[PDB]
Amino acid sequence: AKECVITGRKSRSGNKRSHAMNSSKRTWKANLQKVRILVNGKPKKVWVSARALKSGKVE
Amino acid sequence: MHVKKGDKVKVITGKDKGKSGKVLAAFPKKDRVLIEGINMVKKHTKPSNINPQGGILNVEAPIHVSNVMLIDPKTGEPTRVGYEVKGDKKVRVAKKSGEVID
RNA sequence: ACUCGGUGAAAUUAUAGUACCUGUGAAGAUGCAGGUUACCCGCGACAGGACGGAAAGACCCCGUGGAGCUUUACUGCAACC
RNA sequence: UAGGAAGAGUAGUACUGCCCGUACCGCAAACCGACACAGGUAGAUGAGGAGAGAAUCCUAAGGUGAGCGAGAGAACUCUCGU
RNA sequence: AGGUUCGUGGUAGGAGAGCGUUCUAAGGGCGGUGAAGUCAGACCGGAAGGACUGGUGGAGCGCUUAGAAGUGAGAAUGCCGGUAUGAGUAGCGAAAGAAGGGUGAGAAUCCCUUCCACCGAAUAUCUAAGGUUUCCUGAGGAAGGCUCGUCCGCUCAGGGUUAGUCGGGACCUAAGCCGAGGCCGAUAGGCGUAGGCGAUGGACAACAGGUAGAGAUUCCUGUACCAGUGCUAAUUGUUUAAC
RNA sequence: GGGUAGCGGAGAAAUUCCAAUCGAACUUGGAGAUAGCUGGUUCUCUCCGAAAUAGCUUUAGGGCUAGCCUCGAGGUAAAGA
RNA sequence: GAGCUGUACGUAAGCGUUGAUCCAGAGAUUUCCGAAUGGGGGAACCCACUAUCUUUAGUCGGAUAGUAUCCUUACGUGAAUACAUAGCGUGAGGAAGGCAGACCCAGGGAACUGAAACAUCUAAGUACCUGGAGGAAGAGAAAGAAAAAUCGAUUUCCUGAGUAGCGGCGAGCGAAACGGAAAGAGCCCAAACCAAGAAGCUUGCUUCUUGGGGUUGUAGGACACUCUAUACGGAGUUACAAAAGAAAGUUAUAAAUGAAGCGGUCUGGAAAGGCCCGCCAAAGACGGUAACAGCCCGGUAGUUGAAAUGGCUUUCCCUCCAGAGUGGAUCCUGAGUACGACGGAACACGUGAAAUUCCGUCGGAAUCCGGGAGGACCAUCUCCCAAGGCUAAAUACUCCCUAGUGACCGAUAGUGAACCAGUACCGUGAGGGAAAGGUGAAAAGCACCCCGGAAGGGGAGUGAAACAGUUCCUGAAACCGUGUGCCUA
Ligand SMILES: [Mg+2]
Ligand SMILES: [Mg+2]
Ligand SMILES: [Mg+2]
Ligand SMILES: [Mg+2]
Ligand SMILES: [Mg+2]
Ligand SMILES: [Mg+2]
Ligand SMILES: [Mg+2]
Ligand SMILES: [Mg+2]
Ligand SMILES: [Mg+2]
Ligand SMILES: [Mg+2]
Ligand SMILES: [Mg+2]
Ligand SMILES: [Mg+2]
Ligand SMILES: [Mg+2]
Ligand SMILES: [Mg+2]
Ligand SMILES: [Mg+2]
Ligand SMILES: [Mg+2]
Ligand SMILES: [Mg+2]
Ligand SMILES: [Mg+2]
Ligand SMILES: [Mg+2]
Ligand SMILES: [Mg+2]
Ligand SMILES: [Mg+2]
Ligand SMILES: [Mg+2]
Ligand SMILES: [Mg+2]
Ligand SMILES: [Mg+2]
Ligand SMILES: [Mg+2]
Ligand SMILES: [Mg+2]
Ligand SMILES: [Mg+2]
Ligand SMILES: [Mg+2]
Ligand SMILES: [Mg+2]
Ligand SMILES: [Mg+2]
Ligand SMILES: [Mg+2]
Ligand SMILES: [Mg+2]
Ligand SMILES: [Mg+2]
Ligand SMILES: [Mg+2]
Ligand SMILES: [Mg+2]
Ligand SMILES: [Mg+2]
Ligand SMILES: [Mg+2]
Ligand SMILES: [Mg+2]
Ligand SMILES: [Mg+2]
Ligand SMILES: [Mg+2]
Ligand SMILES: [Mg+2]
Ligand SMILES: [Mg+2]
Ligand SMILES: [Mg+2]
Ligand SMILES: [Mg+2]
Ligand SMILES: [Mg+2]
Ligand SMILES: [Mg+2]
Ligand SMILES: [Mg+2]
Ligand SMILES: [Mg+2]
Ligand SMILES: [Mg+2]
Ligand SMILES: [Mg+2]
Ligand SMILES: [Mg+2]
Ligand SMILES: [Mg+2]
Ligand SMILES: [Mg+2]
Ligand SMILES: [Mg+2]
Ligand SMILES: [Mg+2]
Ligand SMILES: [Mg+2]
Ligand SMILES: [Mg+2]
Ligand SMILES: [Mg+2]
Ligand SMILES: [Mg+2]
Ligand SMILES: [Mg+2]
Ligand SMILES: [Mg+2]
Ligand SMILES: [Mg+2]
Ligand SMILES: [Mg+2]
Ligand SMILES: [Mg+2]
Ligand SMILES: [Mg+2]
Ligand SMILES: [Mg+2]
Ligand SMILES: [Mg+2]
Ligand SMILES: [Mg+2]
Ligand SMILES: [Mg+2]
Ligand SMILES: [Mg+2]
Ligand SMILES: [Mg+2]
Ligand SMILES: [Mg+2]
Ligand SMILES: [Mg+2]
Ligand SMILES: [Mg+2]
Ligand SMILES: [Mg+2]
Ligand SMILES: [Mg+2]
Ligand SMILES: [Mg+2]
Ligand SMILES: [Mg+2]
Ligand SMILES: [Mg+2]
Ligand SMILES: [Mg+2]
Ligand SMILES: [Mg+2]
Ligand SMILES: [Mg+2]
Ligand SMILES: [Mg+2]
Ligand SMILES: [Mg+2]
Ligand SMILES: [Mg+2]
Ligand SMILES: [Mg+2]
Ligand SMILES: [Mg+2]
Ligand SMILES: [Mg+2]
Repeated sequence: AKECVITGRKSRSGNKRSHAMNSSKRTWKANLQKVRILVNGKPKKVWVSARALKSGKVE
Repeated sequence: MHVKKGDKVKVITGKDKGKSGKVLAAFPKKDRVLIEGINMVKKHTKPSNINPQGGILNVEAPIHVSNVMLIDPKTGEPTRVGYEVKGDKKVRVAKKSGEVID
């Protein structure tokens, strides 16, 4: 449920590496901001990524 | 089975080979037949409500149905049997004399 | 505990007709050698030996075995700035 | 009190009142300990003499004689007395 | 095929030739006038091994040439089963019994009587938990009971538990638990509001007797109480409004 | 009657307890983990028949190449004792 | 088509040719728990509310139906707050849970081990957990493979090849195209434009919906004109639009018919065996029957059969349909996208001279005089047209049903389980997990007598056999006894 409501990007896993190439597990998160938009004829607060926010949505 | 209660029987094999008798009972589940005067056994029976005195009772025992052949009511010899639907009923037919046993 | 009547296990066990002394031997022998003793079968007692039983020595060393702990051993990770 | 309300109480009579547990053991041979096992198991009651006493010794009501015996009276071992 | 000469101890190990077991294919056989298996013999081959004869057994099995393998055990503190030795040995789990009658095939051990002994803030009487028919009656004695047993918490067959008031629900809540929407989070989920469950606590109406196989504040006998309902008989009230 | 669960909990602190188990519970799975170590490895006869050394090795009771055994095949201006 | 009321004996009481028991298709009934759904709960229990009806003199009692939560939708009521929204209520649709310990797609993701130590690497994107499925899934109609010449969507198999490469360049990991086969199938959008409506008023305009048109690289389409065509013809529920209804055939789920020796004789308890004679065969499969059966029984080859229900295939019905050409003003051809930096992952490819694909974060194009690839990159050439979607077959697996097969096991074997087995038993629990087949052809399962309380024996009887007597075919060894030939204090 912690994900963007437009272009629903969320966290994904991957590796953290050191010099000497030791490998460990980590995640990458999206920068979702809690913003008030019109999901219907009504406004509400939702998670929206900052990428989906630079052209098109109405705050 | 091929042999019914109330039929006439010729015994084809066994200790009583060559004898004839009548069917007193039939046991199709276990495939045996009871025939009068055939295969007599002696039972040692204690006194009981049935058989008040008890003793060595000489009675009959079943034999296998394959040791048996039907006797033609007219020709009087053991025959294999066929089946012919004559009228509204399927009847048994002697396969030597070509006649109806029933 | 012992004797009598009732009931009735276990650890152990290569097969055994299973003496002593001096010697020999994987260097401490009931069983090997040379001698010395010794009729056959038990019952009540005692522990010198069977390197007696039990537990693939915890000591000691070895294995490019393991685990717990430490730090200014190495390489990392969380967390924080 | 807010509210609901044309019926209400009184006396006498007669009738109505569901589901589950209920046997038996329970300081024990019936529970927890592999056992008809010298262990463990909450609470109520718990008499008399002598006594401060629920200590101690002998008894009441009540409950028991313990699921191998008999006979000898050695060593030794245990628990006791001089 | 026959000679001549030289050889023939052996661990790790190399090389060769074979024996036996189960199954398949073809050929050819045996067998209720007795197969395999099993038992016993003084037979044969250089070994692994192979026959013959007799007893038991009661229905299948060899031989030849090939082929294919779950292919041969004395040891693994091997796995499973059976049976020994120790040995008529250790033990028989705290304690006071005796005699006389009875029953019975059988009595130290079961029943009855008398005397003796032990506990007695218990080894007595209730009652929660837990057990789940062990409770009663009539039969029984293979096994169980550390001995015996005619007995039993054992075996068999029939029985036995009765509530408006006792304890619990239909009443209440504590700790804690669950939790509509909600908040949080790769998934799974975590937390939490309204609400609801949850006694070990709060509230709430019955006592005394009798009951000889087994239930009793439950059944029965006397005398009660709590909550309701109908039917009678009087009283009273009607929208400034009994209740 | 309830709560805390193993990369965890609880501890008036002893490495103390978490179902007779605790320097890290129990169960199932990865899994027939790995074991240069110890034990075991089943019928017969015929011919031949060793080594316990060198070098290197995180090597030293392990390995590799050479040395020493066995089976087969070759060539002679016959090389062996 | 003659018996039947199961295992399972028996007693009792009954039923069947006025056709039972039995077999196959289709119906009816189907307590309580469990997603469990009126509320609660310690599994199979407890306690309700609302309507309609019923019983009683009335409380007491009884019957039927409805009553969970969430998502979508229609209608109605409705706050702070004026309009309105949130909220609340009713109705209509949908979901929930299980599993075949298999097969496949996705999210997350070990360690032991190997490297004769070990950290990069390996094991391995494995085990495992979680979510979605389907009878298959996934992939799929070129911004492709290539290279003096071309091919023409995916998938699977054989080769290429242990090659080219990757790699503390160690241990190890390891392709692809060409070539040969199985199977084969192609299509819908978005946008230019047309037509209609509606909202904003961007105020005579844009922007929302519906319908038509159109989907491609020799560029294609819109747009202009020619030709034909509105069912003449064509297609279809497996993609290409979607829902029905008939008839014929076939097949599956019970069945029917079906040849030939009672042949003689020997042994025997019994003949299917031995000896001597016959016969059938589109039938000499298999099993049973007192021992080894083509001719005794059930059957077998061949030939037939279906009231009812299911499947499949054809035909009808039904339904739906514009496709060629010539031009090159103007217009359209998928934007926070492609790409780039930084950090990671997937590619056989470990950052490397690293193309290609994906994720997070920032920056950020062109648009036919355009864009991408050909293993850094530039120029030339060649091939192609991304940022939307659908698609059968060839491929994977087996809890099941039907018919069979085996130089597979034969009771310590084969499943843990040939037997009332996931049982007995052990554990608080998750969980672990046995032993145990054989009378006889037929119960003919020992009447009667004797010793004994019984158990157990000795006779008698049955049977081929009782030394087959209800742990019962055979019946080895250990181990325990009785008797005796030779030896021994
Ligand atoms: Mg890695
Ligand atoms: Mg962002
Ligand atoms: Mg931004
Ligand atoms: Mg004695
Ligand atoms: Mg004794
Ligand atoms: Mg001597
Ligand atoms: Mg002696
Ligand atoms: Mg070493
Ligand atoms: Mg340790
Ligand atoms: Mg009730
Ligand atoms: Mg009741
Ligand atoms: Mg009591
Ligand atoms: Mg005093
Ligand atoms: Mg005292
Ligand atoms: Mg007294
Ligand atoms: Mg050979
Ligand atoms: Mg042999
Ligand atoms: Mg043969
Ligand atoms: Mg033998
Ligand atoms: Mg023998
Ligand atoms: Mg012998
Ligand atoms: Mg015999
Ligand atoms: Mg071979
Ligand atoms: Mg084999
Ligand atoms: Mg084997
Ligand atoms: Mg051996
Ligand atoms: Mg072992
Ligand atoms: Mg052993
Ligand atoms: Mg046994
Ligand atoms: Mg054993
Ligand atoms: Mg013993
Ligand atoms: Mg007495
Ligand atoms: Mg009982
Ligand atoms: Mg006993
Ligand atoms: Mg005893
Ligand atoms: Mg008696
Ligand atoms: Mg009893
Ligand atoms: Mg009550
Ligand atoms: Mg309540
Ligand atoms: Mg009360
Ligand atoms: Mg009244
Ligand atoms: Mg742990
Ligand atoms: Mg301490
Ligand atoms: Mg400790
Ligand atoms: Mg019903
Ligand atoms: Mg439920
Ligand atoms: Mg519920
Ligand atoms: Mg109940
Ligand atoms: Mg009513
Ligand atoms: Mg509304
Ligand atoms: Mg308003
Ligand atoms: Mg599902
Ligand atoms: Mg499924
Ligand atoms: Mg890893
Ligand atoms: Mg990997
Ligand atoms: Mg790998
Ligand atoms: Mg799954
Ligand atoms: Mg499906
Ligand atoms: Mg398919
Ligand atoms: Mg698909
Ligand atoms: Mg194509
Ligand atoms: Mg295309
Ligand atoms: Mg083409
Ligand atoms: Mg194929
Ligand atoms: Mg269209
Ligand atoms: Mg055109
Ligand atoms: Mg004849
Ligand atoms: Mg005879
Ligand atoms: Mg014959
Ligand atoms: Mg045939
Ligand atoms: Mg046959
Ligand atoms: Mg015949
Ligand atoms: Mg653009
Ligand atoms: Mg490029
Ligand atoms: Mg790049
Ligand atoms: Mg290329
Ligand atoms: Mg191309
Ligand atoms: Mg697709
Ligand atoms: Mg056997
Ligand atoms: Mg039998
Ligand atoms: Mg039999
Ligand atoms: Mg007597
Ligand atoms: Mg008798
Ligand atoms: Mg015998
Ligand atoms: Mg026998
Ligand atoms: Mg014997
Ligand atoms: Mg014997
Ligand atoms: Mg003798």
